Amino acid sequence: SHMSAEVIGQVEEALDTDEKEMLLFLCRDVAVPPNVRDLLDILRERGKLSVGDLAELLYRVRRFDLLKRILKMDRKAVETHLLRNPHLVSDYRVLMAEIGEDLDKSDVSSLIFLMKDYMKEKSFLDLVVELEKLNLVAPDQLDLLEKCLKNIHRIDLKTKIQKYKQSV
Amino acid sequence: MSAEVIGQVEEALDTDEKEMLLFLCRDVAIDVVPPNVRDLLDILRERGKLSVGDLAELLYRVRRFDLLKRILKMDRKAVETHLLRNPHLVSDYRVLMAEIGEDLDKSDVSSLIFLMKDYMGRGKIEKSFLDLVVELEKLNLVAPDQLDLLEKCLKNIHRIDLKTKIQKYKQSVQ
Amino acid sequence: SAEVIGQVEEALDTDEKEMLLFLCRDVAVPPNVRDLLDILRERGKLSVGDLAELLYRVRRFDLLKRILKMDRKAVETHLLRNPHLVSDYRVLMAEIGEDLDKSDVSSLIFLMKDYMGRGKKEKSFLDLVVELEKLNLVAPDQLDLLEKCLKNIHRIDLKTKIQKYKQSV
Amino acid sequence: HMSAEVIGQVEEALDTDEKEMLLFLCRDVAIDVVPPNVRDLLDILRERGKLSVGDLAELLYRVRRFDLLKRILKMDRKAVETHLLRNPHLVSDYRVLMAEIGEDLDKSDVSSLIFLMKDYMGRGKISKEKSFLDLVVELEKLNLVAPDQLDLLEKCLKNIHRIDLKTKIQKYKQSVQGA
Amino acid sequence: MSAEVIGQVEEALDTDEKEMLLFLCRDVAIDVVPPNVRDLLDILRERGKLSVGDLAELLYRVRRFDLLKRILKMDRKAVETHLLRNPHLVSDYRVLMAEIGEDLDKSDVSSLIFLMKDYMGRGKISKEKSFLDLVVELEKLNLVAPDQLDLLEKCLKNIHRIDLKTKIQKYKQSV
Amino acid sequence: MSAEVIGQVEEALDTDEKEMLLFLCRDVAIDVVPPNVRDLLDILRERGKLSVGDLAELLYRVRRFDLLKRILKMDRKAVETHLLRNPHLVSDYRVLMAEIGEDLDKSDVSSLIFLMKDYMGRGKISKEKSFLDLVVELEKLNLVAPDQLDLLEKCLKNIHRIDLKTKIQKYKQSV
Amino acid sequence: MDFSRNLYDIGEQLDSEDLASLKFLSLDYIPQRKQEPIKDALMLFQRLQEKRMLEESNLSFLKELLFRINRLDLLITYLNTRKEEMERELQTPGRAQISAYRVMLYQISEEVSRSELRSFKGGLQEEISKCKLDDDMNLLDIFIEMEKRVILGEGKLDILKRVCAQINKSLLKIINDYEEFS
Amino acid sequence: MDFSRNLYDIGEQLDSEDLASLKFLSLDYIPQRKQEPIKDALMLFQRLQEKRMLEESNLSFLKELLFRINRLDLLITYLNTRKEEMERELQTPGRAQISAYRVMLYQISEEVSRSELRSFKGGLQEEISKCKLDDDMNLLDIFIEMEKRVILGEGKLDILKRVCAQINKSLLKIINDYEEFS
Amino acid sequence: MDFSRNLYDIGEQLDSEDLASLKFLSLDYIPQRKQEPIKDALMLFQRLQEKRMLEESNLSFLKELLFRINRLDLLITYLNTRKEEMERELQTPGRAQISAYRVMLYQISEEVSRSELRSFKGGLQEEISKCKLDDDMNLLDIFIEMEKRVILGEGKLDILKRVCAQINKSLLKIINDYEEFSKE
Amino acid sequence: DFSRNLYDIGEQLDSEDLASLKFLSLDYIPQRKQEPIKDALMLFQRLQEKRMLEESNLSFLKELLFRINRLDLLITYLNTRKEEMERELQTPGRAQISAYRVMLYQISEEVSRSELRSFKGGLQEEISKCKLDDDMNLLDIFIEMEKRVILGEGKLDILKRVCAQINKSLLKIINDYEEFSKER
Ligand SMILES: [Se]
Repeated sequence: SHMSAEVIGQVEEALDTDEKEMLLFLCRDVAVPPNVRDLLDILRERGKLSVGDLAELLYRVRRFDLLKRILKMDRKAVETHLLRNPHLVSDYRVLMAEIGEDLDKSDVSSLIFLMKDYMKEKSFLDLVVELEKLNLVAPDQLDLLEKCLKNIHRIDLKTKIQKYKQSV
Repeated sequence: MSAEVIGQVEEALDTDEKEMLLFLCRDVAIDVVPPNVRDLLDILRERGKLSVGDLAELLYRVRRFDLLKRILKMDRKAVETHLLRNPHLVSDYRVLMAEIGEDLDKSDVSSLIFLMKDYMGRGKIEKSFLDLVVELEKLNLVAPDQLDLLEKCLKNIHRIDLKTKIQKYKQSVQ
Repeated sequence: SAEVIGQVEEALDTDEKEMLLFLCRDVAVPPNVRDLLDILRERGKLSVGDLAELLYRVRRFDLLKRILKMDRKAVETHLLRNPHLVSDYRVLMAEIGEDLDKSDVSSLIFLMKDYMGRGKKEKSFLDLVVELEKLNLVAPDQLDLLEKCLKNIHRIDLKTKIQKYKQSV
Repeated sequence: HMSAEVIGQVEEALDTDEKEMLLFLCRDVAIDVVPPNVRDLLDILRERGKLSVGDLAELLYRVRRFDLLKRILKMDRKAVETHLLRNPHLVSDYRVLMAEIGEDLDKSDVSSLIFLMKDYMGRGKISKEKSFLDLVVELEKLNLVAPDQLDLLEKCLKNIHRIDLKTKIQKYKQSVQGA
Repeated sequence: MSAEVIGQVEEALDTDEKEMLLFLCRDVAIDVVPPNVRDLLDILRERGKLSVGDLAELLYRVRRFDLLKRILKMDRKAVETHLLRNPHLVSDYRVLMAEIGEDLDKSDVSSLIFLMKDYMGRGKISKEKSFLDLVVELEKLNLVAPDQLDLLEKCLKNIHRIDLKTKIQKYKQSV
Repeated sequence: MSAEVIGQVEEALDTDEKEMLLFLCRDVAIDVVPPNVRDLLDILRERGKLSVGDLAELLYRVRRFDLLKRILKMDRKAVETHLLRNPHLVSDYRVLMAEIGEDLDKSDVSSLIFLMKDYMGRGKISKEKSFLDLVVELEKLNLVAPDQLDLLEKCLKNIHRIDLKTKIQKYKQSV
Repeated sequence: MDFSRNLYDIGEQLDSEDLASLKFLSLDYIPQRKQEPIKDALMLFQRLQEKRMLEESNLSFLKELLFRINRLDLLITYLNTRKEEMERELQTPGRAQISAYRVMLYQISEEVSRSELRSFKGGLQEEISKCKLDDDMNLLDIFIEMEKRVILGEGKLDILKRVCAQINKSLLKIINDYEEFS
Repeated sequence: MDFSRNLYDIGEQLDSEDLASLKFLSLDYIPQRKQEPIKDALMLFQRLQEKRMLEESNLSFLKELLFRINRLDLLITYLNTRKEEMERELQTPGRAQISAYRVMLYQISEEVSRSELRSFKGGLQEEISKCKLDDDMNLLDIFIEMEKRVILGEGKLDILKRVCAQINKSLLKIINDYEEFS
Repeated sequence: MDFSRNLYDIGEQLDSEDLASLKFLSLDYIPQRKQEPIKDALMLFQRLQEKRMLEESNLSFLKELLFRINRLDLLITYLNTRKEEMERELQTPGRAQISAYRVMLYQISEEVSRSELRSFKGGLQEEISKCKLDDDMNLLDIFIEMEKRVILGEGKLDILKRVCAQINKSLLKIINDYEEFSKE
Repeated sequence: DFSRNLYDIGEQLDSEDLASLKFLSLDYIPQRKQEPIKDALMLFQRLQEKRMLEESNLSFLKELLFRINRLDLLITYLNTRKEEMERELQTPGRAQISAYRVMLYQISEEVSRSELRSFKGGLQEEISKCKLDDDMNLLDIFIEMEKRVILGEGKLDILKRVCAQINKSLLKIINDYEEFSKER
């Protein structure tokens, strides 16, 4: 019921590298913290890390075990909180992480090869950050990403993008 | 419990035995995910949960009876007595998961993942069975008192024998 | 002599000198070790046993043998036979600090921030204890907060050492 | 004392089966560690003081590479056998016996042996081809076979109608009880 | 010789070589503790212990033969002759320690640090510590000394480095 | 030419290309040991050894002709004209070492490092390091040099790379 | 016309066997250390881009490669080039960037079956008596190893001719045609 | 309807030869680089899902594949579709996703026996290299090679007709029926 | 009696033709993808064990398989079971696990000789592709192909009847006995 | 040299000798291992694995060569006269090939091709038609009858009834075997 530094420490120690990396990506609009413990502490200091906010973050990185063990909440409670309050993480960020999860290293390599004209071991989220820095992708600017996903024959992910666009 | 014994054990185990040992100890070091087995055993030692009996139970669960005999000078029956008389470091649930994982080959794991990815909302991700169990636990989709989804998926890939093992565990609990 | 003070001063490294200053905080606050040792000498409190106890607490047994020509056992016997210059509380703090790695200290500092704020980058455990003492958050008769913090970083063994200290008084 | 050049010549001259045999034969000399490959094994033997000229000669004799004995170490069969008569062996007779049995078993025989032994071993389902030496290693890990504990292996070799290999075991036991 | 050479040496050596140079001179710089190698070399020079022969011995021990040739115009033969014909600045004990350290790989060093945790606290052990740091920490605890090597022999035996244990035994024989 | 061009060059190279660049400039930047490629290029610029032709030679040595065109607006023939008409920043010896390294795969480099552990400690060089790291360690021990290649020829012969021994012998006869 | 997309499509039409052939035919321009991690055509193409042997205004080496591995479908479909054009381009002296020696070798590998390959390995186990050959090697890997031991080269065909003579005579015909054209 | 379970069951009824046929019939949608690692039906299905050519609400391409390899048992058992429906569906213009050219080739492969396959390989000995005419090549792989050398295509049936006319005339019947339909 | 050893011994008495027959009689329980790599009886047994159709306390399906391929020698020697017992067992309603249809097909294959198999392939020329009529194909493989094209099934016997009638009259007798018995 | 001698003996044995040798070894080499045996050396190799053939134990090989009437090989490669074998094998308990197996073999040696046709005709309702095909010899037919437990040491009725219809010398072989096996 109360936020403390104990909860932040538990959460930070339980997440692995990929979950931490994604959590940093999902919070880029509420920002740039170098690690997750600093990110959560800054969010707490600004009054944006109540139990519900942290539960939303754990729900987005799909650590339901941490939801149940640390915050004593279940799936339906987090979904209620989300359907009742404004979201800390936008649908755009959730969509970008989802696309990243459905891509393997060969897919990301092929995607990078096609997009280098318009702009290693880098993940999809790193590429999205780099493209945002070049103003080549944005919540209202997805045609280039959609075209590149189509050209590497990932029509399913293009469809996820089209569902997002029809959602706005 | 010295560091020479821990070093001996760490150097003697192969990759699969080490990965299994990390999986079997997830309920004892619930907070920390240790990156290797030397750190895991060191953490267990500092928290007072790595007596000779504890290390013997761990070696018994990864079926390294040679290490039991050579390092601790114990046989199977002595460890079984210790287990029959003392609380266990590793639960029957973890033991069952590891046993199921031994009875599955790579083709079986691929079929299982194909069926289960629909309930996990998982991405396009070779995973062993124990990796899949960890991923299912993080999603709260499998637990000692929550085995129906796993039992159903094992039945649907025609591993009726493993479904029987799960049902025998369930009745052993009640 | 006064030359031995110079020898010990130059033989200790930064962390050992910082610990030496921490261990002597209860005596009637010096900025460096030469001044601490000169003050102890001025008061007649830098006998062979006093210097031996100090070198033993910062675990410089090499200096014990080379400067005072004695060993660990002689110092431990002397400590069992005479009153101590450094209290068991300071010794307890120093040992807790010596059993913590950098990540544990970072986690402890992060937990305490709710009570003491930011403070002064590379902070040691003993610096944290000093800043907690200045804010009256820890004391020989007030250790429960430190116990909570040690328990939350999964170091129950150090909480047990604190509890044994509590039972010794 | 043994040069990296000699170790490299040996390693490059051996094939996959002889390399796996060499790894098996030295399991007792370096019990504590499983070397990934032959070069690392021989380096480990140098670090442990177990790789003199005679040690390497014995290892080459065990994998029956007299060509390598002559070319690399300028030695023949008689010199290494005289050395083995007058010095303690790196490789026990038990391991020599295991390797010799394994040479006479094909993969079908090994899968038949595994099928018979699964329930003794509490083994899972492993869809990878296994040699007889790999099975020996698994059995050793379960304390189900040892120089003084050969009855289970004997019975199972009999059950797959390899009386000849069982007889090799019987001769090993008679040779041990003679000395 | 000049301070220009001291600057050359300090600039050309890397971090591990500097750390080793500090370790090798711990018995010469007893009355001081130098914080870096520039100060160590200045202290050695002011005390008359940084002649051409001394610098050659030091560079030979940190195995910088390129610097030997470039700065002093010496190869291994001349330095070994000088060492056979003159007293050594660095004791055989320190040379033994440094050679053992340079014959250990990172897995061996990790295993050694882990085994020595049974003789000191966690704050003194760190993942990225060299063998020489461990030797210094053991010296501070009087757990290793030129005439006190059994603990180090036991630890080297427990990580199966019988060759280095034999090097220690040869050293003990030579004293 | 500016710090922006240097920034472009640094951003465009990968880890192996950067490490190679540091190796090729060891005879030019011998006044100091640069820690990374930014500082190396800055020092070469301040010492008058990074004109457009010099940087083009460096990019030509790592065979990044695409970078030649994109950053300096040059092709191979202009760079070869510059090399035929001006002194070379990189000696033929360094070029030879780099070429040998580029014709060696992971297994050959592993075998070479193993053969060199008879000439140096096990802790001096990790198993996975590159051929250029190995040659650097050999240079520090004065075991390989422009006029001292017999040991390298012997090791290349022992791993059955007679082609690389032939490259070395061509280099020798060219002098 | 999107250059990178066309390169990606061409790469998608090439499997691991085609890629091994392309890597062999590029051995004189991409050395072994850079060859080892190349596991798809794009990586290969990208290296060719770094040497400026492949760019939007210079498709010559790509066309030559695709022609030499008999991927005329890719030539016509993605590069609008027919077989005759290539044939008249590569006969003009000075335009073929893949040496006749390399091409020759590749063509020999195109005519050797599996049994012929095993007999080839046996004969070369004969010539190199101090080293076991790997059991999975194809003929191109064998040629690369022979080049490494300088028992095969533009002016050293003795061992190749002998081993091929003990296998089939058309291989010798290929070798002799190569020799006579030079 | 459990969709993934149903796809898994269908995959369990398809062996390596059916899979080779399915991959051949999918060549115009799954290129060679992605074809190579496909070793069971599920992997094939996954690729089809990524192109949105296979989902619970879109079974048409899967049904067409199963119909063209004559797995009517699977059509009826797992997809509740009879032979007549498929025929109707695939005869409506614009509904068939497998080209008539591809189908035709597959059907030719259905009618060539082993001896005729060796005679076919003999007839192509001047257009294909011997490594690609080895004994371990089936007719579909030969067709893929011919396509790669542009001696076989939608508008180039000359060599196919010439070779088939020396084998059996039912092959010519298949080719001519295809030609008259197009 | 050791269960695994007894299974191994039974397997050593079964050659590749017996194994083909056992795989055919098991078609309704082991799908084609799993059928392809089965090259000895032990692999077959493993499949039956994973579905719990073969275990130490349940030998019924193994006994039924061995009885249907007329290996009464193995039944009596390794399973201590006489012909009459099996007859009494498989006549109990609900007890047979191999369908009468599958057995019927197997029985037809026991009555078709080499030349008759060639004539069968000849009779199927317009329903089966020429590749699946190759000389290496046995009759069981042909039946599997017909089933895949749903021109053969429990309620689809017309083509089988036509071809067998042009082969021999006793084949029709087998088919007709099955058809009359299977309405119960 | 034992291995060279085995190789030479195998080189002197044709395919008919090999079929006879495989039949006479039926009680020691099971069907799965019988299938790939296509030369005599392989057969001898299986016997070596069972410890029934080694340099110090040639008795089973001698008995085999004696029962298939290769007395030339017996004398030439094994230094054994016909009489010695007759002196060893007439004492009960010394033969490793059962008198029942030998008897069956002798029946097949006395049956001509036409008589084989009549035998197949006589067995039409006991064995499937495919096991009575033109490619079957009498030894294979006996193996099939054994698999169906209509032929064995205690089941000679069908064999007797069939042989009595062809020739009385066959019935004499059977009855001599039966009467000699009742003497103890
Ligand atoms: Se003192």
